[PDB]
Amino acid sequence: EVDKRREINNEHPLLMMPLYANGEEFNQGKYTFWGGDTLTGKWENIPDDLKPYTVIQLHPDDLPKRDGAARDFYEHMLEEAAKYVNPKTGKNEPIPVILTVYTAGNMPYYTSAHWLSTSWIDKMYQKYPNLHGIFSTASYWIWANDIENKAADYLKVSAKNGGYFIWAEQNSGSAIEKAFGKNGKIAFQKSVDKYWKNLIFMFKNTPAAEGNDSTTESYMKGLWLSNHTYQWGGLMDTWKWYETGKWKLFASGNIGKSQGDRQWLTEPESMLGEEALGVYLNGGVVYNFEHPAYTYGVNNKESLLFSEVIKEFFRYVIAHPAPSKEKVLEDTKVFIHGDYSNKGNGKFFVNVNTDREQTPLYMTGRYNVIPAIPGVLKTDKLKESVSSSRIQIKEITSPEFSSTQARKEYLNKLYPMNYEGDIFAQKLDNRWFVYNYKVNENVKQTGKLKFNSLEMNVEFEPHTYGIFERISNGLKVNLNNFRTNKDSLWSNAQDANQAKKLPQLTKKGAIKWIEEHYIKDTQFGEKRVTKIVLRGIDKLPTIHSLSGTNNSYDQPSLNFDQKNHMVTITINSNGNLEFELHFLEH
Ligand SMILES: CC(=O)N[C@@H]1[C@@H](O)[C@H](O[C@@H]2O[C@H](CO)[C@H](O)[C@H](O[C@H]3O[C@H](CO)[C@H](O)[C@H](O)[C@H]3NC(C)=O)[C@H]2O[C@@H]2O[C@@H](C)[C@@H](O)[C@@H](O)[C@@H]2O)[C@@H](CO)O[C@H]1O
Repeated sequence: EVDKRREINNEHPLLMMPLYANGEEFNQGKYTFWGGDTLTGKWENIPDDLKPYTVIQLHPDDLPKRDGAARDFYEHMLEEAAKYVNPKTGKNEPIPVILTVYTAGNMPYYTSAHWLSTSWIDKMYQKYPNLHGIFSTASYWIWANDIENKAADYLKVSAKNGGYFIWAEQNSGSAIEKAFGKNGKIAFQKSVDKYWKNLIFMFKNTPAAEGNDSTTESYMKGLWLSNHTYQWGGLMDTWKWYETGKWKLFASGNIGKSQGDRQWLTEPESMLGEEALGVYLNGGVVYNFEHPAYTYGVNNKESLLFSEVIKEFFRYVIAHPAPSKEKVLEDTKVFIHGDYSNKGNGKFFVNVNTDREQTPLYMTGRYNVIPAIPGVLKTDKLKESVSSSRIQIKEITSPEFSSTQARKEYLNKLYPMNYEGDIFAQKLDNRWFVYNYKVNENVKQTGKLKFNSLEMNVEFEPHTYGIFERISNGLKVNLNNFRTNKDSLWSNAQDANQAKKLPQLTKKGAIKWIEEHYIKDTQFGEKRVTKIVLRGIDKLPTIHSLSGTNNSYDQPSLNFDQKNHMVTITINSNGNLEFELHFLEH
């Protein structure tokens, strides 16, 4: 083994920072990115505490589809990255980079990436110590003839150089199963046997109308636990709103895939944190997002979605490392072996732990994410682990998995009910993680959680998550319900028929909208109410270390009921929020 160029694990998670090449400007002789970020400017803006855990991911987007274009653009940017000087210290501090080398099956009618040879990749790895990895993304919809053969070469060239091959894919058309050899293309399967320690496999939740979120995430977790990948994670994509045909928040009717650039702006900001929790809580450590202009920012400035949700969530997973592989293994009661493509794909988990076919969220944390691997793989390395002796490994074709009812009856016997209420909640150590799982319906949810004898009841509106940690002196609270008002994008349309017919915002139009109406002059959402009730409390709790999104919260209200040893906490806010409550139990 060659020394790894960087660590990627629970203590060293990874936030990929995408920069998409502007092909139109490249034709004019300029080296720029859609949305106006610059490589140096973006890197500089990244908070210093995050720099060790973030990597610039270059993407060739609409560069000319012919030989030389992607090489030219990439070499220019690798040179900029390599030569970077920190203006504070005057020292050359090479910017870490990942190159997108494969996308859309590398078809010459789809991407300039077609003309990036494995030879050239090897050359860049050898020239640039700051090239930490290469990235393949979104070929599920165009599963090219030699995709597995090329993936094998990408993994091997990365291992040769101590870099990572990172592959983001969704299980549409059995993609994950095919990648590992379901249909007889076994080159990547064999490559993985040798080189898995240099592989990161991620979901890509874009094609949301096909409902493969839960099954793909289950595979990513299972591949990791079974040593088919070094780590895992997810690319969470606001374009899911477009794929599923949604429009104005909470509105009636479906507009189909008709208003792309309005649609990728509309997903509630806090809902990205809800999606990301599914990665974190299940031991994933790699995060990436689209659309980049909304999820990260423009013009070397952080979008509010980035500043108030993603940055804060990512800081949380650095401060509180995800459960280790050993820990997740010890917690796993059931491990599925087989092809979800043969068992309804995403439907497998509907009314088990998802509330509908088309969602990136879960309705219960009772089973967390049940890990799986495709039928083509073996569970040999899984069973060899010291930590896997108590797992029931089950074929997906087992009677226990034959129907929705059978799945719950089987799982319920192994995963006890550990909270009450129709809401998402999952517990790790002394922390309850809670969210409202409604996607596009304005419905409050309630749950009853316990820390031993201490009872905590919560009431959450949609697009609200909380993390509640029992500390020696009380409770630490992290709350995020940040959701700005996107109604202006859907102006002039009273119903779905009118919305579908709106003039296209366009890619350039949406970038402009971000600049003029999101980065500044933001239409903030209304403050909304969260209730927390604690029962089993000695005296009126005190509040400490209160902070959150500027101008986004009223002072929390505490109402202590002496006779009933309980407090009702009422919060009115729209943003991220943090505080401690100090109290003793009664
Ligand atoms: C031939 C064809 O139409 N192929 C489609 C894929 O490109 C789709 O992939 C992504 O889908 C999104 C819609 O759900 C969207 O089209 C996205 O590209 C757009 O957004 C990115 C940033 O998020 C860039 O700005 C692109 O320039 C822009 N393109 C357009 C036409 O508006 C697609 O993602 C990009 O392309 C894929 C191939 C990868 O390279 C990604 O990394 C890129 O971000 C796919 C969705 O399921 O559907 C296919 O039909």
